[PDB]
Amino acid sequence: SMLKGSITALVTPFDREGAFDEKAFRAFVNWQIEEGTKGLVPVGTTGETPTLSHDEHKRVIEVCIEVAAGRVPVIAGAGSNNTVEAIELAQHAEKAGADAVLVVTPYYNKPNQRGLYEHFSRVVRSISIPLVIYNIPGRSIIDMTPETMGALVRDCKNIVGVKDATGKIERVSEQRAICGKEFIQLSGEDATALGFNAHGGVGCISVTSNIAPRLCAEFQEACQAGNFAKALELQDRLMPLHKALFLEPNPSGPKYALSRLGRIENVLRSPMVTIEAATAEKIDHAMKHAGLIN
Amino acid sequence: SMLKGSITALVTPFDREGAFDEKAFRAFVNWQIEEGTKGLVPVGTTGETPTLSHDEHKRVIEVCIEVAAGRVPVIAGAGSNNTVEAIELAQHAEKAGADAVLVVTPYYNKPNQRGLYEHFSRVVRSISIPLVIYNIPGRSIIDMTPETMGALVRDCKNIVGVKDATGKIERVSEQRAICGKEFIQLSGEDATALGFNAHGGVGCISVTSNIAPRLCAEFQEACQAGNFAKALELQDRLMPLHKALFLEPNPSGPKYALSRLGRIENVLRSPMVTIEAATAEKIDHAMKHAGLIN
Amino acid sequence: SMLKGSITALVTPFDREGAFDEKAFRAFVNWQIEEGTKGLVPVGTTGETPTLSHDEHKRVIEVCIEVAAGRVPVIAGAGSNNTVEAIELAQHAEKAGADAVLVVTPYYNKPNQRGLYEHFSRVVRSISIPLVIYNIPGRSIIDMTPETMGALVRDCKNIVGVKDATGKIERVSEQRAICGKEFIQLSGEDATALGFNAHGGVGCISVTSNIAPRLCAEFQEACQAGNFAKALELQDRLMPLHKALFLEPNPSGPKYALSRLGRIENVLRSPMVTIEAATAEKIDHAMKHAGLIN
Amino acid sequence: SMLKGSITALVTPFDREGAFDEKAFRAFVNWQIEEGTKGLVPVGTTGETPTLSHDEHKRVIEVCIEVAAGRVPVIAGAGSNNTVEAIELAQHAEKAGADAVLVVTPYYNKPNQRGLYEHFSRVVRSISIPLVIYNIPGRSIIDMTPETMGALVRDCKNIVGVKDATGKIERVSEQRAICGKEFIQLSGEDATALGFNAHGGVGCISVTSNIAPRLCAEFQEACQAGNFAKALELQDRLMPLHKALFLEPNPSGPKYALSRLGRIENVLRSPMVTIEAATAEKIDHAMKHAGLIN
Repeated sequence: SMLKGSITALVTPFDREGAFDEKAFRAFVNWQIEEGTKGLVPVGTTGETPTLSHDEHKRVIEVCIEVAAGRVPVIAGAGSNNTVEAIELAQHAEKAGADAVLVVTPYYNKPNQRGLYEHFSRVVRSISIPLVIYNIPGRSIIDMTPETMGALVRDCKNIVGVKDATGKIERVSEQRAICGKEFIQLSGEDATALGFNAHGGVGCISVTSNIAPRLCAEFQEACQAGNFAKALELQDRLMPLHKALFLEPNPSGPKYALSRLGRIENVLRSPMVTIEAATAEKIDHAMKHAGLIN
Repeated sequence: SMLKGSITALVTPFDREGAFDEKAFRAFVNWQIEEGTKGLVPVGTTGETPTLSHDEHKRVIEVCIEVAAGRVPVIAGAGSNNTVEAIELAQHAEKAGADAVLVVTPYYNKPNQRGLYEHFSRVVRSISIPLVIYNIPGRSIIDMTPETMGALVRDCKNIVGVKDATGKIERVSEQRAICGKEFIQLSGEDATALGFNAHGGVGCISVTSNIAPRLCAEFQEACQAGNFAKALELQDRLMPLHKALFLEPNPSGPKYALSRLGRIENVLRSPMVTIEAATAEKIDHAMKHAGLIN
Repeated sequence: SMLKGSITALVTPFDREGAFDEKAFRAFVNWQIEEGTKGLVPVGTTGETPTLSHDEHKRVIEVCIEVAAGRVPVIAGAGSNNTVEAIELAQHAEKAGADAVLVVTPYYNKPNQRGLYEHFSRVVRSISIPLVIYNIPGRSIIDMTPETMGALVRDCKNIVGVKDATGKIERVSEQRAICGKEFIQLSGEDATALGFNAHGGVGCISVTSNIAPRLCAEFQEACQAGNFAKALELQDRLMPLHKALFLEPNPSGPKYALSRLGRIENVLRSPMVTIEAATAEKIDHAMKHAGLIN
Repeated sequence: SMLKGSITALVTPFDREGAFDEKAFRAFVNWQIEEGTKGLVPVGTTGETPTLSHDEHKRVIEVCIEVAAGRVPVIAGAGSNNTVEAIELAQHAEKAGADAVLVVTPYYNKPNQRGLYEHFSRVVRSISIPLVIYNIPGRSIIDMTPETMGALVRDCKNIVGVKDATGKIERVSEQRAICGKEFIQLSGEDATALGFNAHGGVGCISVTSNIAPRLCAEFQEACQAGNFAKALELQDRLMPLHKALFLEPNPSGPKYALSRLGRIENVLRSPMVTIEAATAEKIDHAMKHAGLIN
């Protein structure tokens, strides 16, 4: 569809006082597109949605859509562990001109499969734009089974794919069998994007592409062209950065990395915190390996 | 000191339309106190806080405090994964007349120990009433270590105890060694409340006490008196209900059980859902075993 | 029957050349009994059974029985992931004059519940002395459910009890409900022995009792008398040693500790290795806290 | 070391009395080679090594080598949680004429990284044929880190590759970075063989290839040729069988499947047991899908 390739899970930059840095964000989103990013996810996991006010949440989406200017799809984060709240966020994303919404499995309250089916069927029926399921047991603890995901694709037209952050690559095969070959599967993990694409993925909603949008865009292009030899060469270049970016909790690593490129301030909101020196040095080394700094 | 014994993690009742059933809640809170419940936690995990609006959240606390009428402590749930939001909730709980606040580890965003330290030190310094740390890796994934908990009690006077939902009983011993004997340890799990108290717990923030407040009050009294033989007799009576209540996701089991006593409607907010018939029958059997119904 | 209280999971001492140190072992088993140990398990987890030859395996059991001289029960380790091998080990233990056998859940090959039922029913029917199930998911990965345990106690006369190393104290309650109050439950973990007994345990197959047999014997006696207040005072004394002994893989910690008492050489067989200096210092400090050394 | 492609983790057939079925095994090993299997692992996890006597262990290796007749490499299973035992097994495998040995991380006794280093360095130094590390946390619980694996490749000439059963595909990238590009990485999981190869794997030590040697050989050939579109078509054909074969514990599924092809008796040694009828029907359906039976 339009949902393929390297799609950046955008950091939300803050200034030296913790306010939304709209100026850095505008320049950053433009840089991303110039470097070959195929899509943008504002206010996701990596955007520190939890610490944004309701107004900041709306504003980051609006600015993201305005700078994109139709050049690349905007898949707005619209996640909540409250079905009524996720409806409101998804409708506001659509009204604001989002191309699609990314809707996480409810976190903290740990619903069963019936509850997941109800949550996703009610959210997608509230809107007219495509919905991507965001399955991340490592943050929501519960796990949408391929069977539940199949029931939702069968029953709901606008459920078009998954951000699959299970890190269990056999799921790509099971989801392909049950949801079909047209079901849009996007890696939710940078380090396993390569194998994810071999099992039938068509892209990655990426943290690393915040830092290396061009190499990540080329890596994804290589996978979609079937040039796995080139993709593996690019994996050898990026894997140190895939690893170093996650030594500390996301998006501490990415925000340090983007500050080291001079593009944002190294600032996060409690309970997220700046990385220690030792992490910062492993991220610098990984950025040299990848050729992003001399 | 007032934080001892059986403390009910209150369900939030909804009517046949999903509105706050204030009438059922008032009668329920009163029944709980009459049956010997030693404290109340409104808008905690079992209260479906995620699906309450800001106004419903305020109202459940206000009504809880009003009905309590100083007869037992009210420990208001005041959790967020956003430090600024948790400050605002804790201050509002204090202004409303709460005796203390229960503040969960940030869920979803997975901060490190420094982030936890910052979160809890800023929340407790924003207020003048006691704070209880709520450590629940099974919902927030990350885990406040005894060491980090010790640092917070050492540095912050008004951090007075923990709701410990780790299910790892050796933590009670480690928290007692590092946080001290005066540190108030309350079981976050019904089924291991007994062993929890043997290691130095002085009570339980309980789901089962929603259904069997009097037997739960006696069980806790027996532990605090040192009559572990009586506590074990009461465990033989309560354990099938401890188990049957959690066959399906909390608080679906409890809400069915309380509807079977005629005290609420069997109604939850998406993505939480009513239990299957088979579960309902295992909860009826466990309630018969405990002598709550014929 | 006489399976109660502090039962030592004996280390197998090696000399400076890696041979079985039979002289240190005979003095150690005698010391254990003199200090009030209520039972002995030779060639278990803590005995490095995997690195003993078939002849060394037979000899450690024989020496244990010879020194015991009927003063305390010997529960010989007779564990294998091969049912035919476990039959042969249990029969050899019985012929050698063991009072009972400790038989682990098969490790590595990960059988289902039917396979566990078959394993334990065939081994216990091969012998005429009591059998204790050893349930340790932390080493064998699979987990005998309370239901499977129930089936085995119900159907096999000589299956009398469990060494429960799940660390999940709600299992003691579930096993008591299904297997009955007369079913002999022994903690498989030192740090949760206390809570284990509160839920209906009658003792602990202990690592710590290798080092502090007398304090561990008194702690267990206190629990069996219903003096949980005294048991908790003894927990305050023992918990730093419970922790320091397991900083590094069992039995590295215990073997260093027993060498520091002058009772064995600090020698293990590959792939087990001696502890680091730093660990050794945390073990010394824990031994001072407990009053075992000046 | 042309250890590449589909390498079968051979079942050990037993007759209706539980004895080694040498006649079925000879015909099976020959069939495997005729169908394009590139290598053979006798007496591995899938061969029920735990339940083989010392003489049966030697015999299955000897028959495997004799039937192979130099046509494909034989990588003999030589695993133990005892370093001295693993030495003896590896030397005997070499004396019998094995091309290489597969040596599992010690199970049950849970050594640290020093213990793993010592275990593998002593085993490989005892022999003069190549050694493949078998890293399987799902059976041994402990996990050789890429750093420990790199130390062993740096220090030990004959450590040539890994059977990687972590199911964590980012390990392939990390092992390639630290152990180098010539380090032979073989998938330890059938379901993720495809992505494993995309990250730099050159084959799979396979369970499924017991049942579909030809399709598994083609799948691996497609990956090694860089035809990932063909490999993915073959994944769509094999994945239901990759799943159905592991509904019940390995090798109960494979043994039923091979009995349904008429090639062995459906017979396992305790504690492994024949699959239920229900599983057998899901395996039949998966075998129909793959075109192995009508």
